[PDB]
Amino acid sequence: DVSFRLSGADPSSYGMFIKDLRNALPHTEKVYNIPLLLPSVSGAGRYLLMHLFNYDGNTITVAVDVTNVYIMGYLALTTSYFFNEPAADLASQYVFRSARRKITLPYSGNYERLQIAAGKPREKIPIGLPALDTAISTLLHYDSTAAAGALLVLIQTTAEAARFKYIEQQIQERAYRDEVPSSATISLENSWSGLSKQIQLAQGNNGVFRTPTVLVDSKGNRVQITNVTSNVVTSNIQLLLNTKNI
Ligand SMILES: C[n+]1cn([C@@H]2O[C@H](COP(=O)(O)OP(=O)(O)OP(=O)(O)O)[C@@H](O)[C@H]2O)c2nc(N)[nH]c(=O)c21
Ligand SMILES: *[C@@H]1O[C@H](CO)[C@@H](O[C@@H]2O[C@H](CO)[C@@H](O)[C@H](O)[C@H]2NC(C)=O)[C@H](O)[C@H]1NC(C)=O
Repeated sequence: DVSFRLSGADPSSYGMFIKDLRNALPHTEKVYNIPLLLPSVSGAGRYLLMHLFNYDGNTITVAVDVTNVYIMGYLALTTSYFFNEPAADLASQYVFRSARRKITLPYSGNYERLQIAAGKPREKIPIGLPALDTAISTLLHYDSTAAAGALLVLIQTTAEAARFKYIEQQIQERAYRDEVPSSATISLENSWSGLSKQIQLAQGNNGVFRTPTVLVDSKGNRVQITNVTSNVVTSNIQLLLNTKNI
């Protein structure tokens, strides 16, 4: 398991958490020096449990699929909650078995669905460590509307930070003050699958992407990523989604 405590949290302890999260995702191979998540994992080993504690020390446990860093559901006291998708219902067979009741959320785990349920795109939703404390608090008591926004915060401050060093740094900058994600943050989130696939297809194309990936950079400018010498590949991305799962 991995854990993160918002009480006493600073850029450094958040960093350790993101490192611990990445370290808990298995790989047998690295591709252009980037860990390649597994094609699949059988049984309960498929799910990582993240123990998150808010400022007051209350806690939720979040179930994460180690092949794709997708959050499947979470446990709040004696109730488990799962996204309304076959993958999460499959996860429910393995995690939080001991919960008193299991609630299926009235949405699946994707950004579009969650933004509809929350009432705002994530461009407008502040993220940061304080926002993560708010999200943990919100998830402790069922409210499907509030939970959508909380889960949008949670996914970004965990899974997305694990996937991109830039995103991890963005959250570290927001350790004491939330701010809506940069356009580069949104762009990277949106391109993870695409990037993961082009990096793998470059393996036998001399490091050249079969298809250029369009991104917004740190200055908020639109750049074209065409090969593995790009800083997005050499410095930023930390985990690759396996092409088997694309
Ligand atoms: C398809 N899918 C993706 N995710 C993750 O939840 C977030 C919202 O899901 P998404 O499908 O909107 O992701 P996105 O468009 O960013 O696609 P990607 O670049 O290929 O990852 C994603 O960004 C992933 O973090 C998903 N999470 C869950 N729980 N279930 C899913 O079916 C699922
Ligand atoms: C490989 O990617 C690099 C970028 O990392 C490309 O070089 C960039 O492209 C043009 C000049 O050709 C400039 O706009 C950028 O400043 C360049 N970046 C750097 C870091 O030099 C390069 O063209 C790509 N190679 C191929 C074959 O597509």
